[PDB]
Amino acid sequence: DREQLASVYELRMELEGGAAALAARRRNATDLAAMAEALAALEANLDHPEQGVEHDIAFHVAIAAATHNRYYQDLLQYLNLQLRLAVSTGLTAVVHQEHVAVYDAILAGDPDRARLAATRHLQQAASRLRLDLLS
Amino acid sequence: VSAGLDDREQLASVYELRMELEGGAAALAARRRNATDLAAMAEALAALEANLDHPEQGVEHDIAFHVAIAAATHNRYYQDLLQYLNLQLRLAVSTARTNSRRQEGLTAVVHQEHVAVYDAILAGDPDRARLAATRHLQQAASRLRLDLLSP
Ligand SMILES: [Zn+2]
Ligand SMILES: [Zn+2]
Repeated sequence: DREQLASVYELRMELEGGAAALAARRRNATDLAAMAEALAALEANLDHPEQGVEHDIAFHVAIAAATHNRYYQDLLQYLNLQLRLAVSTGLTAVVHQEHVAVYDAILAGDPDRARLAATRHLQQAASRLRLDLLS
Repeated sequence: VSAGLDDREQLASVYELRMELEGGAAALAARRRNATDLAAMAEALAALEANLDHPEQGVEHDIAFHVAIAAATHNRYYQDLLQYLNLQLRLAVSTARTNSRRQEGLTAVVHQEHVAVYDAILAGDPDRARLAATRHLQQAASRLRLDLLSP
């Protein structure tokens, strides 16, 4: 059950790393606005965790839309939808640091740094979930 | 052309997603492969090796090799998505294409790519396995584009 969930989390981690790499090379000015407006809303709502969830979804969705691959986006959306349904319940600040490193790498046009920023965000998040469920 | 630009763009997108999934599967397989996984990859590879002059018989073996790697991830979700994606239909057989591919020696080039993934997975080396699996998918998409532009 935690390992049925963990199996989806592993697959999402691989795909999200790839999405950031494609987004690093194919991002539009339109793609940059959606990631930036989601990031600014995420920065505004640091003291309201419940409002921030919509923005984190919007930020990852903007990276997925920046791939310009419909098949890739549909699979990422389906895995993301499955994970939200399965896990129904400095956190504001450390997650913003991880969220910002992906955005800078994508802004730079650097695919390798983007993949590692996106991968590190998923790994640190996974470590936070494992430990929360134990206590 | 056998396929027009929008069919070529959709196909390249499908290979692009397949490329990323194969790279993740090779890395997972490199770390977690057990004695039963090594036997299944070796057996499919031996069969592909034995059928270099018969491209027709090869398809079944190619699916078995990619499927054994997906099993070696030991992630049921990844394995099942890959089993489904590797049943994908391939480009139609043509007398002209079959004659040019033999002169090509396409099967030997492809065997070296299938072989580079097995060697990396056998060596318990994840970055090497991911690099070989991604290269296999990139070359296949590139070969497929040239075939769609040439009939
Ligand atoms: Zn996030
Ligand atoms: Zn193959």
